[PDB]
Amino acid sequence: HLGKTEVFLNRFALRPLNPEELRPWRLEVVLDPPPGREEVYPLLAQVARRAGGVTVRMGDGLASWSPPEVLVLEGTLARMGQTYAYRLYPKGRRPLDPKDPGERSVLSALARRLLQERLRRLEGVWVEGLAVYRREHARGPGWRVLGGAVLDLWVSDSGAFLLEVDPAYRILCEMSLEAWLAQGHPLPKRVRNAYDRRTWELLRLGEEDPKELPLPGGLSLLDYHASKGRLQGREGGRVAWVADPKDPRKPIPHLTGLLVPVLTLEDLHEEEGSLALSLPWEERRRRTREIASWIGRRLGLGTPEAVRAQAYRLSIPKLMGRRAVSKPADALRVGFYRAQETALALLRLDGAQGWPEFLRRALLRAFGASGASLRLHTLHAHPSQGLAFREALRKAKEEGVQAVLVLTPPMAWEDRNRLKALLLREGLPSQILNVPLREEERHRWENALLGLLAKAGLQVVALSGAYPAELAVGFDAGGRESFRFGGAACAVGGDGGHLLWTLPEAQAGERIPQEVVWDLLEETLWAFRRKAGRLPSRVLLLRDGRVPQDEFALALEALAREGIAYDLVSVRKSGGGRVYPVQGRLADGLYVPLEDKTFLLLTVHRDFRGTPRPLKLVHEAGDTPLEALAHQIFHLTRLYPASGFAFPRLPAPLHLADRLVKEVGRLGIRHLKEVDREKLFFV
DNA sequence: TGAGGTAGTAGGTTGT
DNA sequence: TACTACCTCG
DNA sequence: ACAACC
Ligand SMILES: Cc1cn([C@H]2C[C@H](O)[C@@H](COP(=O)(O)O)O2)c(=O)[nH]c1=O
Ligand SMILES: [Mg+2]
Ligand SMILES: [Mg+2]
Repeated sequence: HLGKTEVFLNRFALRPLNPEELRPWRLEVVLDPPPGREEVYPLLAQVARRAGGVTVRMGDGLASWSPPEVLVLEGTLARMGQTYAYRLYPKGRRPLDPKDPGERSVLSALARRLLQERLRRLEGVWVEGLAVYRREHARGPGWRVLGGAVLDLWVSDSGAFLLEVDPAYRILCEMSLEAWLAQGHPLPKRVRNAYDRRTWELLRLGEEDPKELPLPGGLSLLDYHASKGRLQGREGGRVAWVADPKDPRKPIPHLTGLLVPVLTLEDLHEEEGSLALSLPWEERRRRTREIASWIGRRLGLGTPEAVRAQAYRLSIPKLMGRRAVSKPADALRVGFYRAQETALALLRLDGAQGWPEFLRRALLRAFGASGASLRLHTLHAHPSQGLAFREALRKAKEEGVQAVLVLTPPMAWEDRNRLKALLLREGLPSQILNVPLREEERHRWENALLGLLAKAGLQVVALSGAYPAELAVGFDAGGRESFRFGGAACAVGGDGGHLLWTLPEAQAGERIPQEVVWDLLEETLWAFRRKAGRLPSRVLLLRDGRVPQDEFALALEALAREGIAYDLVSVRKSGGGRVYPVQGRLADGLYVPLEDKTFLLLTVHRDFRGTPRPLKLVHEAGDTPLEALAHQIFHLTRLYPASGFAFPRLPAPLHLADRLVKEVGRLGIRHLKEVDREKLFFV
């Protein structure tokens, strides 16, 4: 490292727990009927809530900061239709030691419920769970935006309250769908009932009368809702054709008077105005302090003391094209890290002629600097020819074309997806560049160029340094359906001079089956074997999010058997809180060790962006020092080739894995058979 | 579809 | 998880 | 149901 510094977390030390709070009441829970296996925990949480006071689940029972006599000790629960009778039996009170982890966990849950409960009786603040919104940040015709904070409250091992505070905004609609449309506002993309929290997707807006509309049951829309007594205080307006978010293939009648639009930033782009909800970190730190003080004051918890942590500045990563670069885009001028002779094709959908002179010039320039030969083909064919177009594609692929650039006006989602999938089935990855295009838009088309090159299989940049792991692979799950795709991507070589993806697998949920984890890993090992002519001495395993229990067990045992060292790191995009400099400036490359095997990592930060959200990492397995892992992950973040001016927050293999399973989730996996693993089709 | 993150808005999974 | 808006271009 | 993540 090149310097240890000091930072604030967005945490605050408050008053010590009083001697009553350290000795909570213990209660035994008795349910009739006794719940089933899968009901016990939700029922325990529910009874902890029905009890009242400040009580939480403790093991099979309850812990409370309220004595039992001021609790609702007897009552009834409803759960999925079934009714349960409950009674709570006082079992004395037992001291909890903050020095001990589990007991501290109980004290912390109690603290959280404390925060919730005291927030509940504030006036007149908009409270939503653990969020509190005081000020009004912005208003408008039928809409307003509130400003406040998301909060949390737990217990330190020294026995004091720790308050986490992070400024937050909240968008609220005040008028119904009918009233909303009565202001010249366009149709919102989403909407919810007024009687419950269920939401819909708003499509058309029919003109059929609600008192003469055949509802799948006999009665009409209008008196169907009137029977439920929904439009008594309300008033049904027009007919709105909504659709289920999980079943959009079945339009449904509804009443504009019984709907309330759910407002997003693209429902307020009309007003434009300003609505910048990102905060400069100085302002966010200020708001954090102010809010922390307010909360500590109104809740009788004392004056906040901003907590401090020792941070370490990490070595600057050394990015390489043919020469050293500061950004991946500079490889276009200097040359790529590695380049074979390549053949790119051009597909024009704007009816215009061949290659734009400046794109051609830039490509020739970059390949000249790389000392590699270039072939610019032009696709003289159009998708509206039908299968003949596919024939054209096949001929292009046979002549050595590796990827094609598609110049087109903005395409609709479906047409974009369909075109890319089609090109994929003929083994051709595609880069789209939108066709109102001027040479002055160099960021857009240099990035398009970079993506194009990554898709042809080139490595535009690489890292220079000594790293513990010679192979780094990321795992993620993606897809917007009942099922998901679990996928892996990798950087092979200490330099990261080879980026590969592997064929994903369909899976029920977020957890990736052990066999699948291993198989993807074996594919990446095989990539390494094929490039280096040996097995890697050490691999860095990067999981997006939490690592489900034993998910990597089989793969880790397999690695052990082959004599390959490993590190498993959980990389969490949220839950890391915030970090602020005690000193002057806030820079990235920041490494903040907290617990053992778990640390924070500020990978990316631009001042014109808001406040950075540091990654939270847990070293789940392996014996590599935290500092080395942080070092390599931080540098790997700089290895991504398809973003020429801004580095991703995630290490390249995870970013890649993510875009891979996202794209497979969109297009489907059926198109990927003839696409080379070296070609990053999904960037 | 230019890319990135920070913001927001919906939704989900894992697991006690 | 995945969407859009904002702003700018290590 | 809630948790700490996606
Ligand atoms: C009763 C009924 C309602 N609906 C639609 C119209 C209602 O506005 C919408 C919402 O009803 P709900 O929220 O009470 O479940 O369901 C049908 O499509 N068919 C039916 O048979
Ligand atoms: Mg994920
Ligand atoms: Mg792309």
